[PDB]
Amino acid sequence: EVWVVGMGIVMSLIVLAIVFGNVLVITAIAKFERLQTVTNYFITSLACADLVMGLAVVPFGAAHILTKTWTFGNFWCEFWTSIDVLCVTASIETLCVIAVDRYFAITSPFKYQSLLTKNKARVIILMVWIVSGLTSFLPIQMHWYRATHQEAINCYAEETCCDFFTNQAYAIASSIVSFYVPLVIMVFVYSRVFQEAKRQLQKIDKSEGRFEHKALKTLGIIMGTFTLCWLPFFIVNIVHVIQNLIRKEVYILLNWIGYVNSGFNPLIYCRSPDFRIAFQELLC
Ligand SMILES: CN[C@@H]1CCc2c(ccc(O)c2O)[C@H]1O
Repeated sequence: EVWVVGMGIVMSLIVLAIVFGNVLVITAIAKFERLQTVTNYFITSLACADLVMGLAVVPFGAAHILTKTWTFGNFWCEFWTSIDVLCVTASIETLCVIAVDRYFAITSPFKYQSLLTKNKARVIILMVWIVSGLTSFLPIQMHWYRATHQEAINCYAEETCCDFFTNQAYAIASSIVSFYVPLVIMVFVYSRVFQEAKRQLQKIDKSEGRFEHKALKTLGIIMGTFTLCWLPFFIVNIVHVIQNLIRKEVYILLNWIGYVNSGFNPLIYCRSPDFRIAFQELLC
């Protein structure tokens, strides 16, 4: 039987990867004064969200999957669900804020210096987490998301069962707040940035005539590891409520595909040469 020892190894490796990467990024930004920049506060917020997710959400879900029972109390089921939703929405919204910051950096270069002051770059982060917590903790803990049918009531009345059942309203509102609004903004921002880059290369070629792969590669790496990781989940999240069409195993698998996005963020964003120097100093 390889379906007990085997899936544990993969889950443990995911936990180790997430924890190691996020801890390294956080300590590199904290220890070195050169890396302290307005752009790097969004990165440290994202790293904090990913580290919390890797420490809390993944291990208990892994234990639940491997054991098929919930030994802990009934309070901890709702606490764990609330933490899961909070971390996911905070991470995605920080990803949106980073793209908006880059839009403001390239599109308007003269007014960028005054706009993103270090003092005003903290209110944005404090608002992101508050908005994340107003949709994660408050609706779940007040018991406003609860479903109404025999399976849901039986699940809620048992102390060893912890499965996600939700209404139509909460599912739709949660998906809209967490995914689609932060997606349209990123699409618009990155399209405009690509346009500006193309114009710049056109000017260079027209000027130094005698003597778009990079932009496409960078935008593909940024926007193909996010849509592919999170888009499949937020469609079944609506479908399984509108209509038996979606089975539970597919839902759980598509949920767990979106968790590994936390382990890839340091590769995508913490790739500058200064980060490489800082990582070299810390480890070796
Ligand atoms: C238990 N897993 C949850 C279920 C629903 C949900 C998640 C993440 C973000 C949301 O906006 C959600 O509505 C998932 O992490």
